[PDB]
Amino acid sequence: SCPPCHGRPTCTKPGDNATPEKLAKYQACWELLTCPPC
Repeated sequence: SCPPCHGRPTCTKPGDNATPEKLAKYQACWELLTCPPC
């Protein structure tokens, strides 16, 4: 469930400029901070 860090989206934006599922990316990405990348 950890994202590959060889060319990943940074998705650091909190979804302020986002409203639809477009923010779901960032939301999920933010939760992925629980898993440490390379």
